[PDB]
Amino acid sequence: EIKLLVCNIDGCLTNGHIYVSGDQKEIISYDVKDAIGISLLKKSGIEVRLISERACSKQTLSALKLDCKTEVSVSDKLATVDEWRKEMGLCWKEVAYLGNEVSDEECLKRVGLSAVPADACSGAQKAVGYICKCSGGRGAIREFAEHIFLLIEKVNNS
Amino acid sequence: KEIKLLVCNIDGCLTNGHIYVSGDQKEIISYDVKDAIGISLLKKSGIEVRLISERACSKQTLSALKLDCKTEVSVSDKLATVDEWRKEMGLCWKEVAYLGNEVSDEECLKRVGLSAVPADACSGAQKAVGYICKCSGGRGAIREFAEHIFLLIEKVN
Amino acid sequence: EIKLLVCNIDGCLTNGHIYVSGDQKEIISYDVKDAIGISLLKKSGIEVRLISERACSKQTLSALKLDCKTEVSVSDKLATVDEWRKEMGLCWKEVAYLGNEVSDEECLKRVGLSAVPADACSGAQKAVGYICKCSGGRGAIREFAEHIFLLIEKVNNS
Amino acid sequence: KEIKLLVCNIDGCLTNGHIYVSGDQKEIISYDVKDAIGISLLKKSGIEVRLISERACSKQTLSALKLDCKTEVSVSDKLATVDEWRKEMGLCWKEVAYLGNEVSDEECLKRVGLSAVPADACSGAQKAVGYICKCSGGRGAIREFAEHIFLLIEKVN
Repeated sequence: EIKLLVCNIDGCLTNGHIYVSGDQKEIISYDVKDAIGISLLKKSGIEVRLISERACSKQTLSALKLDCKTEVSVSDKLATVDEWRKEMGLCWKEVAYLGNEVSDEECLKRVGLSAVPADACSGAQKAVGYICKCSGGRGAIREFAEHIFLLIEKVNNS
Repeated sequence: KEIKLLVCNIDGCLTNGHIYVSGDQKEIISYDVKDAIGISLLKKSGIEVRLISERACSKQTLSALKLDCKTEVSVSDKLATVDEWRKEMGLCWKEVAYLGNEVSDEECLKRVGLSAVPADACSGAQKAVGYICKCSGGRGAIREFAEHIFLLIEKVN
Repeated sequence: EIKLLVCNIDGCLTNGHIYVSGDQKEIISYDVKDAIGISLLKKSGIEVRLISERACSKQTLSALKLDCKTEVSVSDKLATVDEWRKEMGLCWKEVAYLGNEVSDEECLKRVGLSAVPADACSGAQKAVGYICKCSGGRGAIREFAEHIFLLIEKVNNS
Repeated sequence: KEIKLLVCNIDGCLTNGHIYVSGDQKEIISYDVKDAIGISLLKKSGIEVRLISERACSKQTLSALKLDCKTEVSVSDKLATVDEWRKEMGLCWKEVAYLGNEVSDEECLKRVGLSAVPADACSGAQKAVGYICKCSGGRGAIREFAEHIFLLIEKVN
C-alpha cells in the first residue's frame, strides 16, 4: 500500500522561489507535470496533502487549484503527519513523503516510502532511499508519483 | 525535404510549464521573447506554425502572446489532428516539424520529418526524437529548434 | 564621445522572460546592477533610451522608474534611433547601442559603439565588436556602461 | 575562531537583485526559502545575522521575509557600520562572516574572519573573498555559505 503522500510546499511542490510585495502578496508557482502527477495519485485512491513550516500567504494556497488539504506554519511535521495518519486510519508504511529540508527529516525516516528532489539539502538526502533526478517544482512530484505506481504494480501483480 | 509546418506543444514547450499563482489570481504563465521571435522568423520565411495541447488552454491568455498561430486545445489525439493539418496544407510528413515534450506528443514526434524536445522534456519524449534542445521549455527551445531548421534549409539548398 | 546609449528592452534590459495573465497584465524585471549602470551614464551626461519591436504592456514601462524616454512597437529600429540621433543633434559615432536580436543588426553595425549580451542571437553577436560576459537582464547594461566610461577616459586623458 | 555574526548585503545576495514590475506595481522582489531557512539555522545555532545595503530598502517589503534580522539601509560606509555591530556584540573581526557582492562590500569582505560572495557577484567582490558560492544571489548562496560555516565550526571543535 501507499494511501497518503505528504508533500512539503517550498522546495518540493515549488522550486522554493518566493516573489513578494510590500503589501505581503506572494507569487509562487507549480509545474503542470507535477499537478498532473497529483491528479493521477488522487484518481487512483491515494490522498495527497500539502505541508509547510512557513507562514504561507493565506490563499495563494487555494489559488493552486490542486484540491489538497493543507497545513502551513508547522513546527513539528512529524506530529501533524502522524495526526493525518491517525485520521485516515493509516499505517506508517502506507504513508509516503516527499521532503527537502532539515525539518522534513523526522518524517522522511519514519514513513513507508521517502523521497527528495535533486536539490534537497544534504540532510534530507541522507534520510531517504529515493533521490529524484528532478528538482523541486520541476517534476519531482511527478517523478515520485511514477515511482509509487511502480510499488502498487508490484503488489498488484504479486 | 523542406519544412513547411511546425507544431509546438503548449505547456512545457511554448510556456515554461509553470502556473504562477497569488490570490488576485487570474493565473500567470511565462514564455521567452526569443521563442516568440523564433515563431515570427519561421512565419516570415514561409513556415506555418501551429500550437497544440492535450489540455484546456485559455484562448485569451494565449492571445496575449501575440503569436497569430492557429491553435487547437483539449486535443484527445494529437497525431489525428496533425495529420488533418498536414493534409489541409497539402504536405508530406517529411515537410512537418514537431517540438514536443509530454508522452501525448510521442506519436507525432516519431512520424514527422523533423522532431525535437526541449532540454527538460519527459524521458519518453527525449527518446522519440533526433534533436534534444540545450534550452528548456518556455526558455529558448522553440528559438533553438527554429535556427536548427534554418540551418537545414540552407544545407539542402 | 558617446552621448546616447540605446538599449533594446527584451533581452538586454530584461532577461527576455515575460510573465503574462489572461487580462494581458505583464510582469518583467530588471536587475539593480543595470539600473545603477543607467543611473551612472545619465549622471555623466549620457542620455539612455529604451527601444522595442514588441507591443510592450502599456505602463509596465513607467513602473520601471528608470527615467528613460522609450519607444515600443518599433518595426524599423534604425529609423527611430536615427530619429533620436537627429533630435539630440548627434553623430553616429556618439551613438551607442546594446542589442540582442536580428532586428537590432541594422543599428548595431551603424552605431559608433556596439555590444550584445552573452546570450544574444548569433546574428547580433557577429554585428558587434563587444560581447558582454553578462547576459541580458543580468548585468550587461552595467558591463557595457563600464566599457563606455573607459572610452571617455581615453578621450579625457588623451 | 568561531563565527558569531553574519552580515549579508541585501540586493543580489539576499534577493536575486531583480525588481519585478507590472503597473499595479507595488514592486516585487524575489528570494529563496533555502536562504531564509539558512538564516533560521544560523540564528538557532547562536549566530546573529544582520542585513545591510548602501541603498534604500523597504522595511515593509523586508518584513515580508519574516527573517527577524537587525537591518541597516542607505548605509554610506559599510565597514563603519559592521565595525560598530562588531564592537556592540563584543566580537573580534575573526568572529565575523560577510556575504557580499557589490563594490561597497569589498572593505568588509577583506576585514572579516570569513568572507564570501554569490556566484553572480561583481568581479571586484569575487577577488576580495576566500569563497565564491556555486549558487547565485537570492537563489541559495546564503544557505550554501551557512552550511560552509557549520562545517568550519565542527572542523574546529
